[PDB]
Amino acid sequence: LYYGLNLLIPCVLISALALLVFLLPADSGEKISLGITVLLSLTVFMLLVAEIMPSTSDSSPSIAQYFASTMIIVGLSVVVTVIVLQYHHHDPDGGKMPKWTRVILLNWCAWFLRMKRPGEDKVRPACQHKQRRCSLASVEMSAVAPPPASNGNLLYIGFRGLDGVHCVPTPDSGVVCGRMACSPTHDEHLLHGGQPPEGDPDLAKILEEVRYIANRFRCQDESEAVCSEWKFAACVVDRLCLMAFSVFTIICTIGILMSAPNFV
Amino acid sequence: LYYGLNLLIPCVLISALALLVFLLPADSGEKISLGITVLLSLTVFMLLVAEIMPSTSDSSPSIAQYFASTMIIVGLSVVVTVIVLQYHHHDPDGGKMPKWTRVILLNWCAWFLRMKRPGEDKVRPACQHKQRRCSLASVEMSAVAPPPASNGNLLYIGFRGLDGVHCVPTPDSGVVCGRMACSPTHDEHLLHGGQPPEGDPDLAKILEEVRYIANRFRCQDESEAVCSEWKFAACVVDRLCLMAFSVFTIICTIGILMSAPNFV
Amino acid sequence: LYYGLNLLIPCVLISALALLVFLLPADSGEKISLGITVLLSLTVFMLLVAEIMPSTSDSSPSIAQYFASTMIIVGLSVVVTVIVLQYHHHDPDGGKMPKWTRVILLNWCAWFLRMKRPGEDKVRPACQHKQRRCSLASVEMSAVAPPPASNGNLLYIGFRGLDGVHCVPTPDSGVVCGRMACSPTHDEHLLHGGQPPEGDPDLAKILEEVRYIANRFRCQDESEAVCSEWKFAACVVDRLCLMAFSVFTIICTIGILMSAPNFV
Amino acid sequence: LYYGLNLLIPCVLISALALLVFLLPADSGEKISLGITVLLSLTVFMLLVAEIMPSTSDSSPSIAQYFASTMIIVGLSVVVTVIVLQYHHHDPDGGKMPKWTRVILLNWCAWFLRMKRPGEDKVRPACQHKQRRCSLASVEMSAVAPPPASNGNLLYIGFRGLDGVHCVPTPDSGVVCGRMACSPTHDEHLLHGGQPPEGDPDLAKILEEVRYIANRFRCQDESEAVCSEWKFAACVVDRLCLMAFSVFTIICTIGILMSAPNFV
Amino acid sequence: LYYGLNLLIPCVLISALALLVFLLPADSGEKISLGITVLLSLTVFMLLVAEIMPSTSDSSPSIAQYFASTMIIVGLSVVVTVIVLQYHHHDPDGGKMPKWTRVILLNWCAWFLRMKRPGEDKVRPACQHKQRRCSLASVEMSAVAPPPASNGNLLYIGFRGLDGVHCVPTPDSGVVCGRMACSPTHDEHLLHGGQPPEGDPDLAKILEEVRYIANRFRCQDESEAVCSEWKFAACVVDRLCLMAFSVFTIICTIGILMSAPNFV
Ligand SMILES: CC[C@H](C)[C@H]1O[C@]2(CC[C@@H]1C)C[C@@H]1C[C@@H](C/C=C(\C)[C@@H](O[C@H]3C[C@H](OC)[C@@H](O[C@H]4C[C@H](OC)[C@@H](O)[C@H](C)O4)[C@H](C)O3)[C@@H](C)/C=C/C=C3\CO[C@@H]4[C@H](O)C(C)=C[C@@H](C(=O)O1)[C@]34O)O2
Ligand SMILES: CC[C@H](C)[C@H]1O[C@]2(CC[C@@H]1C)C[C@@H]1C[C@@H](C/C=C(\C)[C@@H](O[C@H]3C[C@H](OC)[C@@H](O[C@H]4C[C@H](OC)[C@@H](O)[C@H](C)O4)[C@H](C)O3)[C@@H](C)/C=C/C=C3\CO[C@@H]4[C@H](O)C(C)=C[C@@H](C(=O)O1)[C@]34O)O2
Ligand SMILES: CC[C@H](C)[C@H]1O[C@]2(CC[C@@H]1C)C[C@@H]1C[C@@H](C/C=C(\C)[C@@H](O[C@H]3C[C@H](OC)[C@@H](O[C@H]4C[C@H](OC)[C@@H](O)[C@H](C)O4)[C@H](C)O3)[C@@H](C)/C=C/C=C3\CO[C@@H]4[C@H](O)C(C)=C[C@@H](C(=O)O1)[C@]34O)O2
Ligand SMILES: CC[C@H](C)[C@H]1O[C@]2(CC[C@@H]1C)C[C@@H]1C[C@@H](C/C=C(\C)[C@@H](O[C@H]3C[C@H](OC)[C@@H](O[C@H]4C[C@H](OC)[C@@H](O)[C@H](C)O4)[C@H](C)O3)[C@@H](C)/C=C/C=C3\CO[C@@H]4[C@H](O)C(C)=C[C@@H](C(=O)O1)[C@]34O)O2
Ligand SMILES: CC[C@H](C)[C@H]1O[C@]2(CC[C@@H]1C)C[C@@H]1C[C@@H](C/C=C(\C)[C@@H](O[C@H]3C[C@H](OC)[C@@H](O[C@H]4C[C@H](OC)[C@@H](O)[C@H](C)O4)[C@H](C)O3)[C@@H](C)/C=C/C=C3\CO[C@@H]4[C@H](O)C(C)=C[C@@H](C(=O)O1)[C@]34O)O2
Repeated sequence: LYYGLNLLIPCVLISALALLVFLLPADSGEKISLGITVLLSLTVFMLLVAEIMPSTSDSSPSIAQYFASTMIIVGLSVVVTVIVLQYHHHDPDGGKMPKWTRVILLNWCAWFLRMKRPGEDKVRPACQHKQRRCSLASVEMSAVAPPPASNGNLLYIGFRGLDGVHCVPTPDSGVVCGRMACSPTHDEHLLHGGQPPEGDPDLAKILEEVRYIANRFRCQDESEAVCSEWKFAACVVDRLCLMAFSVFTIICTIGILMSAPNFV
Repeated sequence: LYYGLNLLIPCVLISALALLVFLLPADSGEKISLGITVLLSLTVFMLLVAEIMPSTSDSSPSIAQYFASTMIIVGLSVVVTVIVLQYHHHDPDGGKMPKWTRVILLNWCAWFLRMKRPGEDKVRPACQHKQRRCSLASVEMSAVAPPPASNGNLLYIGFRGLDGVHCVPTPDSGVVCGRMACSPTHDEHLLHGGQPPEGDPDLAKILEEVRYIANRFRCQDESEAVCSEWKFAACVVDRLCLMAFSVFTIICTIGILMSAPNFV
Repeated sequence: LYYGLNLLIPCVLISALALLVFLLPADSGEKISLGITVLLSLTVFMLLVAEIMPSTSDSSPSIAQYFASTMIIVGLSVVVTVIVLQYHHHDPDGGKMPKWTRVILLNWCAWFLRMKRPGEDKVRPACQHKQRRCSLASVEMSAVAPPPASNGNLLYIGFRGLDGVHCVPTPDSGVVCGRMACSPTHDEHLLHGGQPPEGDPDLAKILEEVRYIANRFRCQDESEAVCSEWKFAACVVDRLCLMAFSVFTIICTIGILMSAPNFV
Repeated sequence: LYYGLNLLIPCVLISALALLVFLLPADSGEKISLGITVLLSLTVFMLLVAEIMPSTSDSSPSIAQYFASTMIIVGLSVVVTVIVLQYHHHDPDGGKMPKWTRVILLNWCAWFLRMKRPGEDKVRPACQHKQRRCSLASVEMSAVAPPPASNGNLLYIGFRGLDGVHCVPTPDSGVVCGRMACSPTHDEHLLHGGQPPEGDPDLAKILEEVRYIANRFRCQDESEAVCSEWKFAACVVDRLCLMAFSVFTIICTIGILMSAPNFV
Repeated sequence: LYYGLNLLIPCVLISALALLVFLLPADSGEKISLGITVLLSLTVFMLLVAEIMPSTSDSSPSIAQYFASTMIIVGLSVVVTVIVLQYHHHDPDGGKMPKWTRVILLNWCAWFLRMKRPGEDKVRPACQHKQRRCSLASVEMSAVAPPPASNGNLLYIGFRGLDGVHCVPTPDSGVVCGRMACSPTHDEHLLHGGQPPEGDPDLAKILEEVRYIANRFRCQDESEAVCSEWKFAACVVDRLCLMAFSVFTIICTIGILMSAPNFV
């Protein structure tokens, strides 16, 4: 098959090259460029088949259907990568502003490690002991702090006190002025050798400027987390479309091997 | 319709792909690249129709008119994205320097949440109570501070005092030297245990350098606001042209379905 | 005119699209990309006219002359944008190193607000009063400080003292040690309660490191001014060529409307 | 050989140009752009050979196979450069997340200076003296610190103490409170002239903010090391494929010079 | 000459456009993009000449030789710009790691101002006085500091002391403890009014963190010097190839004007 080895083989190769675009990180600035070349290569080989196809009036050759399916996968791949830029900015005038989908996306992003589907939800250790039970710590519906861990749960309790123990220690523990744990024990006359405890009020003003500089850097780290939160929502879309297009790509290959004996 | 399923179908798909360019944020550096490919793909199919069209002398086929309208939408899409770069820089030698349009653009940008048109101006809660009334706070024509809020109104009063209460507290409240609210009560002999209140004049000099570093970082945050202000003015242009070109795109599709029975 | 409404029309549109390149800021990194597409689109339509033109031996059709003029404007537009990168770097091994043209460019850049040509030099307020007179302040040929203003003249006197009043106050004003203006009045025994005026020599060392960090940030702001100075010299080149190419573009359009009745 | 000097010559030149892509650093953002042009040029020359090849039904000319090998080398070069972006991000949702290959890659990266293969493992100084012997310092399997050196071994012991001598000096050396080496010799009454050793508790708070700013900058240097660690793993892939494709390129060239006498 | 004014003219124009690539700074990120378009435009015109050239078996027209020289100049221009990226990173796994050429390149870079060739070495002031003589200061082969100047020689002596006078003042000048030049004159009892000279040991710890932050910024300035050092080595390559290709371009133009009367 001269036409089956120079025109059908590139059809699956072009679609297969688009699958790599769905396995790349959302932070890649050159990802959109790669997807453009895939669509460009399809048009180069599409013109050759146009001349072969007879110029009829209402009889559309079945070869055009195969190219349409391939173009949709390649065309949608570029659009999918373009949508990634919206998440990185989410501008009020344009982007993924509606939050009704962000909550759903966040749950899907956290399902990558433990998918709710039977593929991973059921294929995992299971027992009737306390390892799979529930308690007050696990159920945070009543404003219960999550179990401390190294994944970021400790930081949410300490750093993100939210007018809590970190900022305002409402519980009267009696440690600041009732214990010698690096603090005076109700010692109201603890002077700095006859001078006020603070050697210079100017130091407090310097701390405000220094703290603001440190606070601005802290916001930069938090800004990256916000960008990372949108980054995760951008990679799942590529992964979600990778599986959806995988079935379509397989179907197209099957159709070619199944329709050739009847037409070709 | 052999030519209708291979040449007319991409005509509306190419114009539809340009609509996504109008829904992207102005901060996307690769937005211009996406629009270039849309125009490039139109030229590939335009050459094929040229051979089909008879080489006449003064009889212009109606098919060329459709391509002109399609190219205008695609061509203007790239131009619109190019204009976005002007707002991000607004260089004195080139860009949107004239401010007579900036004021109008600012009002339009703020209308996204509450459009002045009947679509959103009239479709909203309305009552004759004080919720829809006016007072001194709402009317800021007489240099009246706006109602404090979390949207940035509090910062304009406190941080942006403009030689006001923050910088020069003209009102004689008698708190700095007439109250014990973290300040002496007319205590001119409040010495630091016999020493001057300031332990070292060098600390003040350090504060000036530290404050300048913090001030420079503050200007960077304000610079982003200026860029954000121009960013909003850039996204509205894309959104404004999206609706304008939507009607034209629909008209072109209607014309094809209405002119084919008479010509095709 | 089948070929006049399909081939001649894009000829002036392609040249008009290059005019937008000359109205963009010099800081746009994607400006060069836009100019490339303009030249690429001209080649697509150029090949079509090649077949139409008879393959003669020494008879060059007049249509080729129009394409040469159009390509020069489009070709020079890309080169002009390429030259912009040289100003942003001005590397010793390559760029606009010779300063004999920088001085002339600086004067031209400052003429944008008040052009020396009669278009703006003569069209402006004029009177015989002191508003248009000259004095010592205006004439800075004898090392006279310019009149203080908010455009940056005050900063050149204060911040850029250059071993002047800011750094070395040569005039014996008798204020530091002869007035109570935030300084001792010749009080050589003004001790810090029996201790040296400086509470710790280590604070001076910290100031040097803090000052260096602040000084480095100051140089970054000055570096932007140097880039801005080259940025202005880059935008004038685009603006200068915009007017020059505007006349050529008009001439080409006139020639087509004037040569067609004799040839076409 | 009219077709050998116009079509066969560029075949090896196109593949040779792809070798430079594998010799570029992984931090180059324009590396992917260079590889795109190489594939684009191959397609331009491939269309010319299509017309020459007779349009048979099932007799595929052997020239097609030669182009397939060249396309694989050029096609895979772009894919290899695309994979580099995955290492720079290694996002959890996409990239080189599995660490089972990272350990192997790290060993390969360190083999560049001293390859385990006989080419460099055997071609090097060898002796039976202590220079090639092993001891406790060389064998770090029992948590033995590596021999201090300037390659980064000293920093791993001092800076990266990991609750060791740098942080918690468990060994009772008796130097802090038992020696005059810039510390008191069990002097519990060493007061600051009657005042506490610390002149102001506010200084400790300032150090925490200053230390955090310095610590954040330290993490930036460590972040570059992590990026450099992935950078090394990205360059070896280019180098690893450079040798593999070199043999294939040589084979393709030999085939042309060996098959031409039988076919051409 | 119908083909001489339509096909030969762009041949020299395409090669001339590549000369601008060799006059651009090495820091231009879009320099590689410009060179790609030059090669792309050559292929458009190359295909047209292919049809004109008769399809012979072993008779290669001389027109192909002219295109080969043009393609080499244009092809090498892109490669030269690609090599620039290698110098900016010089990764151990890829780049200009061998230093045997860096020393030679450094000497060539410094020859731009005063070329060793007779063009500039001989065309310059020359006299037998001490201006062109040599002394100990000029000859630094015996670890002699170079004459201090504003070109960067003073900083190498003071800032880059290398355990010298800046760090360890070995010469016993007797100024720190033997002169009143801002230091005690052997005054071992110079206390801070009865207190230790240092008011707080915590200030020393703060200086270490502040110094590290300043030191890191100093390394960034030194990092740019390393990049600038590689930048100079990258611009000379472009300049070196500019002169080499200038002769070849002139030869190609001469050949066309010399071979046309015999062939054309
Ligand atoms: C695995 C294929 C994918 C697409 C891979 O292709 C690559 C790598 C990338 C993909 C992963 C590239 C590809 C070559 C393939 C490897 C294949 C071959 C070298 C040859 O074919 C094989 C398989 C083929 O049977 C599928 C088989 O025919 C038999 C069995 C069939 O019954 C199942 C039967 O009907 C048939 C009658 O007899 C055949 C004998 O032998 C070779 C024939 C294919 C060459 C294809 C290239 C030649 O010019 C083309 C052009 O330049 C283009 C644009 C892409 C090239 C390409 O795409 O080249 C190209 O189309 O690898
Ligand atoms: C919603 C359509 C848009 C264009 C979508 O297109 C895509 C996705 C993107 C758009 C959202 C891509 C498109 C396919 C379409 C889906 C359509 C089909 C698979 C087929 O058509 C449908 C609809 C069509 O009736 C509009 C209908 O005809 C009937 C009803 C008509 O009366 C209303 C009547 O007159 C007519 C006589 O009988 C038909 C039977 O069935 C299929 C025929 C279309 C194939 C088109 C592709 C084939 O090679 C082309 C080439 O490669 C190119 C450059 C783009 C491709 C494409 O553009 O492919 C391509 O042109 O989806
Ligand atoms: C204002 C024109 C500029 C170029 C603008 O063009 C755009 C916007 C961009 C520019 C600012 C794009 C352009 C359409 C125009 C608007 C014009 C029309 C829709 C029609 O034309 C008008 C004007 C024309 O008279 C100049 C007039 O003819 C009359 C008067 C003449 O005497 C002065 C006389 O001699 C003549 C015999 O009868 C005509 C009847 O009606 C429409 C007919 C033009 C179609 C455009 C062409 C179709 O495919 C061409 C090309 O393959 C491509 C890539 C794009 C098209 C285009 O270029 O589309 C294209 O070239 O707007
Ligand atoms: C200085 C030339 C360089 C290439 C410059 O070209 C540009 C600017 C860039 C370069 C610096 C661009 C160029 C135009 C030139 C300026 C030249 C003209 C407007 C005309 O030509 C002149 C010179 C020519 O004699 C060299 C002369 O012929 C005479 C003397 C010859 O004896 C020496 C003799 O043999 C001959 C028989 O009669 C001629 C009469 O008059 C104009 C006629 C040239 C048209 C240009 C061509 C038209 O489409 C071509 C190509 O498809 C394309 C893409 C661009 C065009 C171009 O290349 O346009 C193109 O190739 O400027
Ligand atoms: C080292 C070659 C590589 C490809 C280098 O090519 C470059 C530089 C880049 C590579 C490193 C580019 C190349 C030219 C070559 C230098 C070669 C020549 C100027 C000529 O050829 C040589 C070698 C050739 O023998 C291999 C030899 O034939 C002999 C010996 C053969 O027996 C071994 C025997 O069978 C045969 C019958 O008689 C020949 C006489 O003399 C010249 C003839 C080739 C020119 C080719 C160019 C001309 O238009 C072409 C077009 O534009 C294209 C797309 C690429 C060009 C190119 O590719 O140009 C081009 O195809 O250098």
